Amino acid sequence: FNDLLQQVGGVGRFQQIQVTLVVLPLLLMASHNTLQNFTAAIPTHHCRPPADALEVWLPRDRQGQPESCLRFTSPQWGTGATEPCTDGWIYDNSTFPSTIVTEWDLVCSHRALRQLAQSLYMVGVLLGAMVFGYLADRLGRRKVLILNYLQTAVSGTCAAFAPNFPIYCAFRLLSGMALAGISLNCMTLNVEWMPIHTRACVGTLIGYVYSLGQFLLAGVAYAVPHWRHLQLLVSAPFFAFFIYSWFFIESARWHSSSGRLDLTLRALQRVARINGKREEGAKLSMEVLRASLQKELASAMELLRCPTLRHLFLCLSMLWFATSFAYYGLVMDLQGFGVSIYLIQVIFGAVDLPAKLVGFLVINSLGRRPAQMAALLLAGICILLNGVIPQDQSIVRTSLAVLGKGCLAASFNCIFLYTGELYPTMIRQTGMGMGSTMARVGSIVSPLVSMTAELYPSMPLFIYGAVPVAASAVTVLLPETLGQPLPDTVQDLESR
Ligand SMILES: Nc1ncnc2c1ncn2CCOCP(=O)(O)O
Repeated sequence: FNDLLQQVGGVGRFQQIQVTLVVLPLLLMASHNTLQNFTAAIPTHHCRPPADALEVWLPRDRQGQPESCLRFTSPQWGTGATEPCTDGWIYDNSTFPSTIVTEWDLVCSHRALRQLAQSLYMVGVLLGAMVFGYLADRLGRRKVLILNYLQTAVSGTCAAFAPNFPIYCAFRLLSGMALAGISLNCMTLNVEWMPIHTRACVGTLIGYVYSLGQFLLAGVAYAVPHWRHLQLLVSAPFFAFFIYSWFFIESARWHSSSGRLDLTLRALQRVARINGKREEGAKLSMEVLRASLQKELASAMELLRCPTLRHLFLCLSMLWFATSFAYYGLVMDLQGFGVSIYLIQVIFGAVDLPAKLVGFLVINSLGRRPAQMAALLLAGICILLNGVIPQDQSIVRTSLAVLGKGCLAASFNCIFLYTGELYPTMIRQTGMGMGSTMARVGSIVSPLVSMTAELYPSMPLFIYGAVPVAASAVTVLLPETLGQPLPDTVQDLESR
């Protein structure tokens, strides 16, 4: 197929149009994944005084600020009984006009609900990677993308107009399911329509576009602070994506695999018509297609079954869980640092750009494993130190969270490369999917861990730090891949 894709033009005039269009949605993946930092921000809440009759009606904490979850039973002038606040809460409207937290009183006893919603969105992301991955192999990378643009648009719009919390969570799970399928199918449709030598470039562009999405969330959230308006704005473009996605060309590779070379030929000729190498497309017929593509024409149980591939599976699963679990833990707590939540989102997104370069340098220059111990251990040390250092120190805490997020971004880049290199060709793609699945399990478990803040304010961070420190110790077991050719059989893994 690669000989044929190259026959039909060289990365020119279709691949440029379609890849631009298929990677444009990814800009708003960051906006959706981390949308709750802005759509669910917690304004300062203090209890509403009884209407019958704040200094007299609000108990004060050590800080001298009014206590969030309690109000005095009787008016205290100048040990007073404290009742939970039946009459609701008054929320500061200086920074956040409305958030899901203000709208549904997800405060005090129901504070965990704010994180349950993030976990549910991510349960949707895990489910969608699986459902839409199967559906794409059955119905096409394109048809599944068209339906996913419509689902994200409809679910996200309906979430913005959700009348109650259960409904917002349902439409956020479905938003995530669709978005998981968009992220997968954008990779498959672009990679399969692009030459093998350029495959790495496609993958990197997809990563950088997600990072630029972070700056998009910061700029958009500043402009549209209200949550219903911000959720609608971030889900509206997907309708426009759905409208132009009808003109995408289905992967000829998927057509060949299905058995329908008639559609492989039709796609290859259409692309020739676009790339401008028409003559060369006319030459392409079915006697030419059957020839050469002829040569082109294992189960996850294997990863567990073989002891050699089970060791590589377990170790890498710990590495993918840890990086995601910690990364989401840090990225989903922008308010505590003491700087604006918009500046911190911008800084975090601008740390990805030098992190990815430093990581590339260390990966190639030193090794692929030394980079993973360093990226994960340093992130763990930084997150644990962001737990120990007092809150008053905003600059020390911000700088250490920033460095830590950069290190976990490098770990994501290094684990994507290190994994492919570690697995044999037979179970390589299954292994990269299982690793990504464990990453999604990390993002489901992370908000649940954050709910332990009630037990101890620093327990969420101490766990967000200890898990990457343990994963760094696991990397020691994995085998170095720098300068070694990719394995083709289990025997090769074994020889290593
Ligand atoms: N579901 C996900 N699986 C793996 N990695 C993910 C997932 N969602 C977001 N990411 C991170 C994206 O790549 C790492 P980057 O933030 O440096 O681009």
